[PDB]
Order: sequence, then C-alpha cells, then structure tokens
Amino acid sequence: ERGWFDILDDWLKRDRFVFVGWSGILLFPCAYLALGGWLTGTTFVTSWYTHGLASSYLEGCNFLTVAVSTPANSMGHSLLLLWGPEAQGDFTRWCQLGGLWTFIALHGAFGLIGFMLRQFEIARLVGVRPYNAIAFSAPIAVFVSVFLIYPLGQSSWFFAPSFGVAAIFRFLLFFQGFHNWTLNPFHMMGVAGVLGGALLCAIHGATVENTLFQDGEGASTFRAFNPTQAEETYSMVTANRFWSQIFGIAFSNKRWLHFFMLFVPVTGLWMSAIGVVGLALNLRSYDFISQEIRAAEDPEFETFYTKNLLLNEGIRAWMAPQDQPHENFVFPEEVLPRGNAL
Amino acid sequence: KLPEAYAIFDPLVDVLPVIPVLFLALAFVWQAAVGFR
Amino acid sequence: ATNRDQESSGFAWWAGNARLINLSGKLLGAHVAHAGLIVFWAGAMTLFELAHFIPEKPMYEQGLILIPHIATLGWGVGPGGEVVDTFPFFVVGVVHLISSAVLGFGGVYHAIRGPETLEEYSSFFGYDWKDKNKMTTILGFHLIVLGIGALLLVAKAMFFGGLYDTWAPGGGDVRVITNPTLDPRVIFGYLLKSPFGGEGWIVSVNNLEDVVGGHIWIGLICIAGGIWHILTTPFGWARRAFIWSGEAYLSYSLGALSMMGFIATCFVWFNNTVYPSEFYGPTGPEASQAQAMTFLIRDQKLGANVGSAQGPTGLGKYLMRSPTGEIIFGGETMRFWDFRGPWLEPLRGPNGLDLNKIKNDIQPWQERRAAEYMTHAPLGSLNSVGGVATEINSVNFVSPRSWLATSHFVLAFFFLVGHLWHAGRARAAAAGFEKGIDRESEPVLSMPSLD
Amino acid sequence: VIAQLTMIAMIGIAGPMIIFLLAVRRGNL
Amino acid sequence: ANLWERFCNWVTSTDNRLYVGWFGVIMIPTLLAATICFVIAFIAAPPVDIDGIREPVSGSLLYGNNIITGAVVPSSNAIGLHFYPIWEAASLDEWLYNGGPYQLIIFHFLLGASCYMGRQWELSYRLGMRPWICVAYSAPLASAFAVFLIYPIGQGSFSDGMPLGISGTFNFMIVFQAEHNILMHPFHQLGVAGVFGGALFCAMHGSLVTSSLIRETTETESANYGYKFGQEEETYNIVAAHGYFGRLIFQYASFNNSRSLHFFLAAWPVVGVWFAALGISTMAFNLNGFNFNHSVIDAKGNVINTWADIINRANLGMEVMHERNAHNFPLDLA
Amino acid sequence: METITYVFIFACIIALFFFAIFFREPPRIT
Amino acid sequence: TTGERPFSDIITSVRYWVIHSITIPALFIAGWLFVSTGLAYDVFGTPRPDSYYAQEQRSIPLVTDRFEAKQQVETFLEQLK
Amino acid sequence: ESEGGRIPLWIVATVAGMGVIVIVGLFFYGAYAGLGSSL
Amino acid sequence: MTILFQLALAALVILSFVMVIGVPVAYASPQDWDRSKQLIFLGSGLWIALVLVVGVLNFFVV
Ligand code: CLA
Ligand code: CLA
Ligand code: CLA
Ligand code: CLA
Ligand SMILES: CC1=C(/C=C/C(C)=C/C=C/C(C)=C/C=C/C=C(C)/C=C/C=C(C)/C=C/C2=C(C)CCCC2(C)C)C(C)(C)CCC1
Ligand SMILES: CC1=C(/C=C/C(C)=C/C=C/C(C)=C/C=C/C=C(C)/C=C/C=C(C)/C=C/C2=C(C)CCCC2(C)C)C(C)(C)CCC1
Ligand SMILES: CC1=C(/C=C/C(C)=C/C=C/C(C)=C/C=C/C=C(C)/C=C/C=C(C)/C=C/C2=C(C)CCCC2(C)C)C(C)(C)CCC1
Ligand SMILES: CC1=C(/C=C/C(C)=C/C=C/C(C)=C/C=C/C=C(C)/C=C/C=C(C)/C=C/C2=C(C)CCCC2(C)C)C(C)(C)CCC1
Ligand SMILES: CCCCCCCS[C@@H]1O[C@H](CO)[C@@H](O)[C@H](O)[C@H]1O
Ligand SMILES: [Cl-]
Ligand SMILES: [Cl-]
Ligand SMILES: [Fe+2]
Ligand SMILES: [Mg+2]
Repeated sequence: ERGWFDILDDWLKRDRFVFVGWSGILLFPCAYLALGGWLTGTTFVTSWYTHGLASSYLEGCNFLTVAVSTPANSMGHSLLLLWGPEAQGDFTRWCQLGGLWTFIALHGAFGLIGFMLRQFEIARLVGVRPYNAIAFSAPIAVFVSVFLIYPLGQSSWFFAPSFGVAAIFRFLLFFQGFHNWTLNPFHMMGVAGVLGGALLCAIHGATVENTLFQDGEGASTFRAFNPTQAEETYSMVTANRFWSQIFGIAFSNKRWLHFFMLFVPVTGLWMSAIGVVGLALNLRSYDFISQEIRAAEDPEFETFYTKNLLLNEGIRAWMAPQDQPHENFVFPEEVLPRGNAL
Repeated sequence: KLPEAYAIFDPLVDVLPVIPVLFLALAFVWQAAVGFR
Repeated sequence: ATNRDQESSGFAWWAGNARLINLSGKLLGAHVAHAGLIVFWAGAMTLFELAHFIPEKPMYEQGLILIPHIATLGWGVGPGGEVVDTFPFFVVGVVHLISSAVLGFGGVYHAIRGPETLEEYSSFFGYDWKDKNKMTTILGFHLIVLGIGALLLVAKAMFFGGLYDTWAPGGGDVRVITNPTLDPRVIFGYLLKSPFGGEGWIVSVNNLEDVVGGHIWIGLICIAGGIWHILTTPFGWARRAFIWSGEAYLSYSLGALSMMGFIATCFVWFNNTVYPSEFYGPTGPEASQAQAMTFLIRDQKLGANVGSAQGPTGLGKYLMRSPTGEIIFGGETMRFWDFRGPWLEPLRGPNGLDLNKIKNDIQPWQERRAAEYMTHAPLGSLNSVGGVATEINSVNFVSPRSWLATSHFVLAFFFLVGHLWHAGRARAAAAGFEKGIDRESEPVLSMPSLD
Repeated sequence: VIAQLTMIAMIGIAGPMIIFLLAVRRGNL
Repeated sequence: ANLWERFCNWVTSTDNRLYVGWFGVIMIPTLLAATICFVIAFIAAPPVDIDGIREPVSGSLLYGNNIITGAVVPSSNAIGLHFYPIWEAASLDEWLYNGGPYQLIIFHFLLGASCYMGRQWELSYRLGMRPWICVAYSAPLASAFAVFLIYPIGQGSFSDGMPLGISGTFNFMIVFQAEHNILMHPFHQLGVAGVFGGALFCAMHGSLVTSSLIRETTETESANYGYKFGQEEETYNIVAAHGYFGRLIFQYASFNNSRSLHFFLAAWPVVGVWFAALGISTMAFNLNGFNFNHSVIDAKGNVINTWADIINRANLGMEVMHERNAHNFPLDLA
Repeated sequence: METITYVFIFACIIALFFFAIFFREPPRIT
Repeated sequence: TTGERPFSDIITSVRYWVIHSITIPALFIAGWLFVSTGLAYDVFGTPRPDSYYAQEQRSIPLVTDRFEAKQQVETFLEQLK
Repeated sequence: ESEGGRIPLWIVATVAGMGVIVIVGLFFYGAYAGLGSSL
Repeated sequence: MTILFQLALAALVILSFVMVIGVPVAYASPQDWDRSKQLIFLGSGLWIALVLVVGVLNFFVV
C-alpha cells in the first residue's frame, strides 16, 4: 500500500539525468562488466594459450588487432566460471584460459535483456507504444544466434566470434571459406534489409530536408522548427509528387512509411539469424547439386559459382593450420591448392 | 638534407608542413570563443 | 561585428563563410589568406622533403611528391634523373615559404582590418556578382595571368635549360626543346582522341615537343580569351543559359576543378612523360610489363625459346598477340600492351615486340630497369608496407603515383559533390525557394493530379 | 625528440594565444 | 507556340506521370538499351572469355545457370580498357565470346544513372523544392562508378569490373579482399558504419515515430488510417518520442528538432557510403588496407601472430586460387 | 523448366511494376 | 532540467580543476606504473616479450585438457626457465 | 571558489582537445616503435 | 659571416613569431592602433631586410 516495494519503485523511477528503473538493476552491472571486460582484455590480456595469438595493447596490438579471444577448443562449451573447475578461482589462470570471453558474452547477453527491458519500462512510463523494444529484438536475435547458438552447435566456444575488429573480420572470412555464407538466401535477405534500411534512412532524411516548408527567414533552416508545433515541417504532398514522378511510386501515408522503416532492417536481421542457426549445424547453402553434377562430368563448364568454391578451398587449406591450432594440421607444401605461379 | 648551415633548423622544418592544418583547427577555437554565434 | 552571427546574416556558424558572399573586402582577405596557405604548403613541404632526402636512393623510395615536380622541369637533375644539385629544390621551397608570409599578411589585413566592402572604396576593385560585365573582366584578368604561367613553362623548356626528357636519345636527360609542336592538327588531335585503351585522350601525350607546343597554344588561347572577356559582355544566349550569382559561379568552378582532378588522377596513373618514372616510380602498367620482361630474360638465359613457349592456357607463356595482332607480353599483362616506355621500346619493331631483338639485343641496363620497376610496382598498404596485400612487413614503400592518384580522386569526387550542392542551391536561391516551400503558395497544390 | 616537440608546442600555442590575447582585450573577435 | 517550344514544354512538363526533362532525354534511351541488353544476355548469352585465356565462363540461364549463379560476364582481359562496341567486332558471335554485352550494359547504365541523378535535381527545381535529394543519390551512384569504371581503370581492364550477377558479385568481393585487404581499410570500415548505422537509425526512427502515433483509430482498424495524405497536422507526438528516447539514453543524446534529426538520417548513410565508394576508388590505385603482417615480434625475433596474421592466411588462400590459369609470373601486379 | 520458371517470375515482377505505377490507387488530399 | 548541476558550470569552475588537476594525473600515473613496474603482466598472465617461447622451442603452448588446463599452463610456465 | 564560468568553456575545450591529440599522437608514434612496430 | 648569418636567421625566425601573434592582435585591438600601426610597419621592413640579409649571406656560408 505504502511499503518498501513502492518506495523503492519511487526511487528507481525518479526523473534524473540517467534513468535507472527496475530494468537498471540488471542492465547497468551487466553492460558495465561487458564493456569493462572488453576494455580490460583488449588492453592487458593475451590469447597465447588459447589461440597462439597476441591480442592486447600490452603485447603490441593496435585498436584494429586487439581482441578478447574465445577459449581453447578443449574447453568445449564450458561456462568457464571464475570459480569453476577449469580456473578454480585463479583470476590470472582464468584470463589465460579465455574466461573473459564467456564473461563478456554472458554479461553482454543479460545486459541486452536489461536494455530491452529498459525500452519497455520507459515506454510504459511515458505512455508510448513499445515498438522501439520490439525493434531491438533484431539485435538480440543476431547476438544470440551468432555469439551463443552458433558456437553451441559447433565443437566449442572457440568458433564463436572473438570480440575484436580483426577477429570479426577473420569470422567473416571463415564463414565464406567454410560455410559459403554469401550463397545463403537467409544472409542475402539480411543484406537486403541492412542495405535497404540504409537506403530508407538516406532517402527519408533527404526527402524531408528537401521538402521543408519555409518557416523562417534564415538560410540555415534548422531554427525554423519548434518541437511543440502542430503542423508538419515538410510537405508530404510535394514529396509524394516528386517520387511518383521520379521513381513511379511514392509513400502517401506517413504512418506506413515509418512502420516500413522499422520492418525492413528488423526483418533483415531476423532472417540473417535464422541462417546462422543453420550454420551452427553446418547446415549450409554450400552447393548447387545440379552445378556440381554438370561440372564433374564436363571440364569446360564454368560459372562464377564454381570459381567461388575454388576460392573457398584456398581459404580453408591456407587458413586452417593457424586458425585451428588444436587440430595440429600439417599440410605439406605439395598438397596446398594453388593456381599457376601464385 | 638541408645545406649544413641550416641543419640547426631541422626540427623546425619537420614541423612546418603541418601548420596549415592548425589554421582549420584555429577556426574552431575562434568560433568557440565567440560562442558559435 | 557586421553580419557575424546567425540572426543578422541568416547563416549558422557552420556555414559561416557564406556570410562573406556580399562583403568583397573580407572575401578578398579569405581568398588571399587561402592562397597563402597553398603557397606555404608548397614551400614548407619542399623543405621537409629536402631535409628528408637521400640523393642516392630513388625519389620514389622516399615519399616525395614535390621534388619530382621540380626535377621534371629540369632543375637539380642530370642523366637518368640522377640528382646533381639539391640547391634548386631549396630555392623553390624557400621562395614559396617567404612568399606565403606576404600572402598571409595581405590576407589577414583584408580579412580583419581593411574595408569590409570594396565598392565605396574603389569602382575598379569592388564588384557586384550580378554585374555580368565586371565578372567577365575579372575572369579576363585571371585568364591573362594563367596564359602567362603557361608561357613560363614554355620559357623554361626553350630558353632556360629545358625539361627532363625520359625519352631523350641514349637515355633520359634534361633537354632544351627547340622545335615545339605548333601544328594544330597534332595539338588539337589529342583533344579528340578517345579516352579508352590504346588512345587515352590527352593523357597519351608522349613527347616534350607536343607538351611545349600545347602550352604555347594554351598560353595564347588564354591571353586572347582574357582580352576578349575584358572587351565584351556576355551575349544573350549565355545570359539566358546561366545563373548569375556568386554561388552559381563557385559551382561552375567546382565542376571544372572536379573534372581536372579526375584528369590529373589519370595523368599520374598512366603517363610516364610529364611524370617520369625515374622520379615517380613505374606506372602500374609499366611494372606489370616489367615483370614479364624480367622472367622472359631469366628463362631465355636458361635456354627457353620464348617465342615458341606455349603456356598452360595455349597462349604464349611470354609472348602472344594483341587483338589486332601486335606481338605483346603474355600472362595477365596482356591488358597492358598499350604501355610504352624507354627501356622497352628498343625491343619493339613494326609488328610489336621483335623476337630477334629479344633474343639478341637486350642490354643489361634494360634487365636492371625491368627488375627495378617490377619490384617497385605501385601496390602497397595504407601504413606504407610495400607490395601485395599479403606481403610481410619489411619494405616501407607506397608509390608516389598511388598517393597522387588516390588523393586526387578523393578530392575530385568531393568537388563533384560540391558542384552539385552549390549548383542546386544557386538555382533554388535564384528562383527564391532555397529556404523551403511557401505554405500559402505551395506549387504542387496548383498542379493537376498525376492520376 | 625534444626540439621537434618544443617547436610544435610554441607554434601550436600561437593560435590560441592570439584568441586569448584578443578576448582579454575585448578585441574584435 | 512553335514545335520546338511545344516540345520543350512537354519535356519539362510538371504534369507528365513520369517526369521526362532534359536529363531524362538521355536517361530514357540509355537505360532502356542497358536493360534490354542485360535481360537478353542474362537469359541467352553464350560463355565469355573473361580472363582472356580462352577459358569461357558461362553466365546465362540457358547455358546452365540459375538466378544465383547467373551473370552478364565482364569483357575479356585481352581487351583491357579498349572500347569494344558491337561495330568493332567482326561478328556478333565474336562480340559475344569477348564479353561485348558487359561494356554496352555498364556504359549505358552509368550514363543513364548519372542522368537519373541530374533528373532528381531537375524535377526538384520544377516543383520548387530544395535541391539536394540528388546529392544523397550520389552515394550509391559513386559506388556503382567505383565497381564498374574506376576499379577497371586503375587495374587496366574491364575484366576486373564487378560482374553483373549475384555470384559474380561475391567473386569480385573475395578477390578484392585478397588483393587489397579491404576489410582492414578504414574507408570500407566507415562504409560499414554507414550501412549498419543507416539500418540502425532507420529502425530507430521508424520505431520512435510508430511509438508515438496519436490515437485516431479503433482496435479493429489499421492505425495507418489515422493519417490522411496531405493533412496539415503532424501525426505523431515528437515531444513524446523525444521524452522517450532522451530517457532511454540521456536528454541531450536525443533530437528534439525534426529537421536536425532528418538531416542526420540523410548524412550518416550518405557520408559513410561516400567513404565506401572512395575506398573502392582508391584501392583502384592500390592504396590498400592496413598491413600488420608480422607486426608483433618477441624478444628473439619470433613472429607472434595476431588476428591480422590469420586474416592474412585467409587472404593467401584467395590469392593463390583465384584465376588459377591466368598467372605465369610470381607477382599479381594488377 | 528451370529457365522458364525464372523468366516467368521475372516477367510477373515486371508486369507488377507496370500495374503498381500506372494502376495505383491514386493518392488523394483531404 | 533533471536537478543535477549543469556540466558546463562544473567544468568551468575553479574547484573542479583544483580537485581534478590532482586526481586526473594521479590516475594516469598509477596506470603508467601498473605497466612500467611489470605488475600488469603478473595480474593478467600475459607473456613478456621474452616469455612466449623457451629459447629453442617453436611450438605454441596450447591448452588441450579442459580440467587440467590450469596445471598445463603452469607446466608451460615452468618450461620457460 | 566553485563559481561556474571562472574558466571559459572555449579554453577548457581547446586544452582538452589538445590533450586528446597529444595522447592519440603518442599512440601513433608507438605504432612505429617498440612492440607492434614489426621491427 | 657565419655568426652574422646564423644570428640573422634566428632573428628572422624570432621576428616572424612576434609578427605572427602581434599583427592579428594589433589589427583586432581597439586601443593603440596609432602605435601598433608604426610597429607593424617597422616589423615589416625589418622582416624584409632580414630575409635579404639571410639570402645574401647564404652564399658565404654554403
Ligand atoms: C544483475 C547483475 C548481475 C548478473 C545478472 C550477473 C550474471 C553473471 N555473472 Mg556477474 N557480476 C556482477 C553482477 C551480475 N552478474 C557484479 C556486480 C560483479 C562484481 C562483484 C560481478 C562479477 C562476476 C564475476 C567475477 C563472474 C561473474 C559471472 C557471472 C555469471 C555466473 C553467475 C552465477 O553463476 O551466479 C550464481 C548465483 C546466483 C544466480 C544467485 C542466486 C541467488 C538465489 C536466488 C538465492 C540463494 C542463495 C543461497 C541462500 C546461498 C547459500 C549457499 C550455501 C549453502 C553455501 C552470470 C553471467 C561469472 C562469469 O561470467 O563466468 C564466465 C564470473 O566469473 N560475475
Ligand atoms: C582557409 C580557411 C578560412 C579563411 C581564410 C576564412 C576567412 C574568414 N572567415 Mg571563416 N571559417 C572557416 C575557414 C576560413 N574562414 C572555417 C573552417 C569555419 C568553421 C569553423 C569558419 C567559420 C566562420 C564564421 C562563423 C565566420 C567566418 C568569417 C570569416 C571572415 C572574418 C573573420 C573574422 O572576423 O575574424 C575575427 C577573428 C580574430 C580577430 C582572431 C584572429 C584571426 C586572424 C585572421 C588569425 C591570423 C593568424 C595568422 C597566423 C597571422 C599571420 C600574420 C602574419 C602573416 C604577419 C574571414 C574573411 C566571419 C564573417 O563572415 O564575417 C562577415 C564569420 O562570422 N568564418
Ligand atoms: C589578388 C590580390 C589582391 C587584390 C585584388 C588586392 C586589392 C586591394 N588591396 Mg591588397 N594586398 C594583397 C593582395 C590584393 N589586394 C597582398 C598580397 C598584400 C600584402 C602585401 C596586400 C596588402 C594591402 C594593403 C596594406 C592595402 C591593400 C589595399 C588594397 C586596395 C588598393 C590596391 C591598390 O591601390 O594597388 C594599386 C596598385 C599598385 C600599388 C601597383 C601594384 C604593385 C604590385 C606589387 C604588382 C605585382 C603584380 C604581380 C603580377 C603579382 C603576382 C602575384 C603572384 C606571384 C601571387 C585593393 C582593394 C589598400 C586598401 O585596402 O585601402 C584601405 C591597402 O592599404 N592591400
Ligand atoms: C575559365 C575560362 C573561361 C570561362 C569560365 C569562360 C566563360 C564564358 N565565356 Mg569564354 N573564353 C575563354 C575562357 C573562358 N570563358 C577562352 C580561353 C576563350 C578563347 C578561346 C574564350 C572565348 C569565348 C568566346 C568566343 C565566347 C565566350 C563566351 C563565354 C560565356 C559563355 C560560355 C559557355 O556558354 O560555355 C559553355 C559552352 C557551350 C555551351 C558550347 C557547347 C558545349 C559543348 C558540347 C561542350 C563539350 C565538352 C565536354 C564537357 C568534354 C570536355 C573535353 C573537350 C575539350 C573535347 C562565359 C561568360 C561567350 C560569350 O558570351 O562572350 C561574351 C562567347 O561567345 N568565351
Ligand atoms: C573485467 C572484470 C571486472 C570488471 C572490470 C571493469 C569494470 C573494467 C572497466 C574498465 C574500463 C571502464 C576501461 C576504460 C578504458 C578506456 C579507454 C582505453 C579509452 C580510450 C579512448 C580513446 C583511445 C579515445 C579516442 C578518441 C577520442 C577521445 C575522441 C574521438 C577520437 C578518438 C576515438 C580518437 C571485475 C573486476 C568485476 C571482475 C573480473 C573481471
Ligand atoms: C582569416 C581567418 C582565418 C585564416 C587565416 C589565414 C589562412 C592566414 C594565413 C596566414 C599565412 C599563410 C601566414 C604565413 C606566414 C609565413 C611566415 C611567417 C614565413 C616565415 C619564413 C621564415 C621565417 C623562413 C625561415 C627559414 C628560411 C629563410 C630558410 C630555411 C630555414 C627557415 C625555414 C628557418 C582563420 C581560419 C584563422 C579564421 C579566422 C579568419
Ligand atoms: C597544354 C597541352 C596540350 C593541349 C592543351 C589544349 C589545347 C587544351 C584545350 C582545352 C579545351 C579547348 C577545353 C575545352 C573545354 C570545354 C568544356 C569543359 C565545355 C563545358 C561546357 C559546359 C559545362 C556546358 C554546359 C551547358 C550546356 C551543355 C548547354 C546548356 C546549359 C549549360 C551552359 C549549363 C596537349 C594536350 C596537346 C599536350 C599536353 C599539354
Ligand atoms: C613559417 C614559420 C613560422 C610560421 C608560423 C605560423 C604561420 C604559425 C601559425 C600557427 C597557428 C595557426 C596555430 C594554431 C593552433 C591551433 C590549435 C592548437 C587549435 C586546436 C583546436 C582544438 C583542440 C579544438 C577543440 C574543440 C573546440 C575548440 C570546439 C569544439 C570542440 C573541440 C574539442 C573540437 C614561424 C613563426 C614558426 C617561424 C619559422 C617559420
Ligand atoms: C621567377 C623566378 C625564376 C628565376 C629564373 C632562373 C633561371 S633558370 C636557369 O636558366 C639558365 C639559362 O639562363 C639555365 O642554364 C639553367 O639550367 C636554369 O636553371
Ligand atoms: Cl576467381
Ligand atoms: Cl602473369
Ligand atoms: Fe520521419
Ligand atoms: Mg609500440
């Protein structure tokens, strides 16, 4: 009625510079620790024992090459808890075994939940509809699919992305060479949603800025807007005529337009995640069987599809020994696939 | 190398080419001083 | 503080230079101060380059872009492009740096102390952008100035010691140009050449006689054009075609500079006459040709019959035919058969690369040069690791040709964007809707519906 | 090391010094 | 009015269902030529000797491709940068073998798309709009220039232009990575920030305006009916949207000015994509991604790999396998 | 059959563009 | 406005800089010494430049046993000296 | 003593900005020297 | 002449730095424009002289 729960609720929801909320109790520690763990690892922590790599400012890496790298393949999918059976409470050993990777991935996961809870909590307090939270389901689906589901289908967390600029690039190239991920229609739908979203961002911003009403005397036109004004700041009718005449179609309904801006990139991300769930199981779009039957029988038959697989075979042979050290691969010079001269 | 007589000025010569960039940055200092009015 | 806030000028701080459009004295200062910045950099950068210059390494191993421009004019160099005297480089650097002080002084004075408008001070120096005759006058003065500059090049090449000629008989050397090409069929012929492969429009210019002759024409064309523009006012058809405003004029020049930038990019990427490879390093095509030359020489020394050696594809491993039959190097460098360079031309006969010349006439200097150019190809990383993208750290090299082509592409591109921005704005401002649509006179609302 | 850093320090301060001197004098900024 | 006057009035008419205009006079024929050739070639073109090594690559549906593998294949390396119009071939059969359709399509397209940009300026002018939509379109346009014209110029062949096809595109990407380490180039990184950020801000803007739509409908109808085309009143409450977003982050991280917001929405993707385009256009002249190969060395001099060295191994795979019969000499110099 | 199917889908898309442009619901002001 | 002192007031005040002219350089120096004393290597288990390999070894000390991993790392460390 | 405005904001910005440039510069210097230099 | 040179050149650098600060400050300053203007004249002629001196003396040290 007027108890401690309600009093705490009061405090949590004060209108302050940084809103806290009930969601804050989860979000703030988890986000802080994920970010702090990343900065700590990239600054000070090696990947020598897990990958045979230097990965920190301390060892001489730069912003592009530092990473918090995944644990050794031999850890499997161990939670790698500081107090767990691998590190046994030893912070130093924990760092050397890749404990910061699961630390960051798991605090990061709970942090994202906290962020989406925050979006809901704030929306509810201000009295708006929770579409921003709904939209953030896409980043969640990507994070969960790539950082958790993908390695969980594979042998170990080793094969998740390492948290690093160059490390992420390595993850892209791994996916090309091993999964032929460019060929996957779920990735392609991803691409279209991201590029489509970027397109819509650009085109909507430019259209509004180029159909503005003259609402001031200034040549710099930003000051001629008042947040509380009733009227549209740009002409939908002129925008609509322009696009109808240039491109053939145009938006006529502003609510539809802004919904579509949610739908496109959110749907794209969600499709890309579904594909990565298949890659967890090596369930790839690697091949077109009809192409392979023809090419095997007809040594004159060549497409860009066949050309790309040759590239993929190069990637795998040339990168595997150093990228997968636990396999102890030794590939004699003579077995390495190479074209003429190169 | 510069002629030997000018060698004392080597460290100064190392710095000069960057000066034009400082004029861009200066425009900002100046505008901050007048409040970006 | 005249017109130095948003409320009085109509322009925010981030468009603050637009506050100068109709303030001829302050705008003169901005322009003169800017010219000072350009001249300062030319001077300072040269002295930095000279300070950092080791005479016995190639210029192109040393991140030099300005010393090579001075050397190409025949200053400081001798046979093969060897540096014989660095003093001309020092002089150019010092005189530019000193001159920049003078330009900076004038610029600062006109910008913050002098009359903010010039029109009530002087009818000669003042101007209204919309006065078509005064604009063509000032344009005319500047054309005369530019024509005199083009004739300075001519004077250097013909009367004051010549230019560096990579093509000079018996080896590159500084050479005086006594017979500049005046024939307008040749000079204007470059202008009507295709820009595509094997033609290359003006970028194909391959001898100093044509270069000098070209500047004789340009200098005379520009001086004549300047007199013309001083002595006339724009005709009716031009009055009706253009927007007449300061921003419109800016736009036209941005367009022009964009175009010039893309041309300069192509010039330094392909041309090895006005950008001698001795100073700028080999062109991309040149280095690829040089690799084929290198291995042809090596394998022929070992006993290979290079004309008859069939490669894996069935094409000649070393030598093949172009689509019109000329004998060219094989491998991927088939694309570069239009390359021409002084180290390779002695092997060329009427039907292309000559097998008897190849078998008998290749000199050690040609082997050296091909090896040099193959191993200084214009490939390298942003942090200046020379070679292919997979090469290991070791060699600190990015070709001056890559620096110059990339920078000028970037700049030409953004200048095209600026052309579009300012031309579109000039149009809208002239017609009166650059600040937006009048709510009470929205043009589309008076038009019939599309359907 | 020290010569180059001292130079760029005096050249570097010159611009802000000009603005500072003028602000102090209520100059025509 | 005379005929020319009447014709000019029609071309520039604000009442045509699709605007023509002077730009359109060039755009319409060039785009139609590029389109018709592309469609026919994609369906029915025979194999093309892309690499000039008499090794023809099949791009068309009728010659064993599906939508994903299909392409119009770049012109032959034998041609390089030479202009290869139909009339320079002895026959259409030769024209086809050598990849003539590619050149016809990309040249007509680049001209037409440049005129599409001009046309956006032109109509904005006729309608009394501000002029800069065309400037936003310069970003994708510059990118198409980069992959179809500038990169070929730098490398000396239209054979290295991006193929007109889905798998062809991926081939271009993988070889570009091998040759330029594009992933490690800050201009492609800016490009990524541009498109990931464009997508993020697209979703964010859409979600925030959708969040704050004013109640004008009942539960059994689409909220979209709450907006009528051309109504004067804004249809969402920006004060509420800002109230929300400013609390999500903090107040001064949220836009309360719609003009400033919509400018940011334009600028972020456009500028990033301009850097993407400039990445391709400058790697065209082989100023490549950052190379930290063997940058970390121990006290003895042993190489201590970083993630850059692992990238390098992948790149090597691509390099050694690409165009497997085309290189005779040890270095791939273009 | 494969080729026919691809071309058929494409041609339907092209027809759709035509109807979406020329036979759109016309936008009407209030 | 949410009740807290404006940042611009705070960072243009003399008292802010009296405090922060001490605390900022104190923190920076402490971080410097964390590295310069070698403490960072010890806390995090990061090899120094002389501690990636034994003198004649050219095999990475990769962890291959999940539950004995701590002991493996320890044995690897013993092998250096 | 703690009156807001005593140190002008343009000076705080300039000095802070210069500090950022110095530390970032140090970091670029370090790309060419010592660990990570390739040498 | 080397002592003369090296000094003349350091004097030129020092004067340059003085002018670089002083000229803009003078131009934008409300008071003492009379005195300032004379000094800028002085500094300018002295700067030019010193350039010519270094320029000449260059040849007797190089
Ligand atoms: C909302 C805040 C929050 C959340 C959700 C998490 C979540 C997590 N942390 Mg983190 N962490 C936090 C704040 C948080 N942390 C803070 C503030 C710090 C600084 C102190 C840390 C420091 C930290 C470290 C150093 C590590 C973790 C790890 C973990 C993971 C395992 C946690 C676990 O097993 O707990 C188990 C405990 C509970 C779930 C609590 C349940 C309480 C019940 C409901 C009551 C019963 C208690 C009972 C009476 C006790 C009696 C026992 C007795 C018989 C002996 C998990 C992802 C580990 C990790 O990431 O490994 C990779 C790890 O090593 N965290
Ligand atoms: C090459 C770059 C450049 C140049 C030459 C100019 C030039 C000018 N700008 Mg612009 N501007 C620029 C870049 C430039 N701008 C940039 C990047 C921005 C965005 C930050 C601006 C934003 C801007 C705004 C908002 C305004 C201007 C205005 C002006 C003019 C008046 C300045 C004034 O009153 O100073 C007052 C400042 C001082 C008195 C302080 C000192 C300034 C001097 C010049 C420093 C010189 C130092 C130099 C080292 C001295 C060497 C001397 C030696 C040779 C003896 C002037 C003509 C104003 C205008 O249009 O007026 C009508 C105006 O309101 N500009
Ligand atoms: C494009 C450059 C340019 C232009 C159009 C002007 C225009 C003007 N200036 Mg400025 N000024 C400039 C550059 C320029 N100035 C430079 C670089 C400086 C530093 C030295 C000055 C310093 C300056 C001062 C101190 C004063 C002026 C004044 C004037 C006005 C009167 C000029 C006069 O009567 O001369 C008449 C003609 C002569 C005296 C004969 C010309 C002699 C010159 C040296 C011939 C050189 C020609 C040669 C082709 C130049 C090549 C340059 C190239 C290498 C860069 C006029 C508005 C006055 C003013 O505004 O009054 C309030 C004034 O007091 N100016
Ligand atoms: C910067 C130099 C410059 C500038 C900005 C101008 C600007 C002007 N001049 Mg001048 N002029 C110049 C130099 C210049 N002139 C020189 C050097 C000469 C001597 C040859 C002349 C001789 C001259 C004459 C005789 C006339 C002009 C006229 C004009 C006006 C109209 C120009 C016009 O419509 O252009 C645009 C050009 C056209 C509309 C022609 C057709 C367009 C074709 C198809 C362009 C194709 C080129 C393409 C982009 C490819 C580039 C490569 C190419 C070389 C093959 C304008 C004020 C006119 C005027 O009013 O005088 C009072 C005029 O009658 N000028
Ligand atoms: C992990 C862990 C933990 C935690 C930790 C933490 C929480 C940390 C934090 C940390 C941190 C929190 C850190 C930080 C850092 C930072 C940095 C390192 C920064 C840098 C920066 C930069 C470098 C910048 C730059 C710039 C600028 C300024 C501007 C713009 C430009 C640029 C970007 C250039 C615990 C204990 C619980 C447990 C165990 C584990
Ligand atoms: C307007 C304005 C502006 C701009 C300005 C400018 C741009 C200016 C310029 C200026 C300049 C452009 C200046 C220059 C100067 C120079 C000088 C000052 C020089 C000197 C020289 C010397 C001293 C020499 C020495 C030597 C020798 C002789 C030899 C060798 C050695 C040596 C180098 C030592 C701004 C943006 C700020 C903004 C506001 C306004
Ligand atoms: C030095 C030299 C040379 C020569 C040179 C020359 C002789 C040049 C010429 C040049 C020229 C002779 C140029 C021209 C140009 C032109 C142009 C660039 C045009 C433009 C136009 C426009 C832009 C237009 C526009 C429009 C139209 C279309 C119509 C309508 C409207 C308007 C007006 C807007 C050579 C190569 C031998 C060698 C090397 C050196
Ligand atoms: C030749 C010569 C010379 C010359 C010099 C000169 C010409 C100088 C100039 C100088 C200058 C011209 C300088 C300037 C400086 C500047 C600066 C240092 C700036 C910085 C800035 C910043 C840092 C900013 C920041 C900010 C702001 C303020 C606002 C917003 C935010 C921010 C953060 C962005 C001399 C005398 C040495 C002598 C010898 C030789
Ligand atoms: C605008 C300032 C130009 C200064 C002109 C210096 C002359 S340049 C000088 O000219 C001599 C013949 O007279 C040539 O022998 C010599 O090679 C050349 O360097
Ligand atoms: Cl390939
Ligand atoms: Cl080859
Ligand atoms: Fe919007
Ligand atoms: Mg270092």
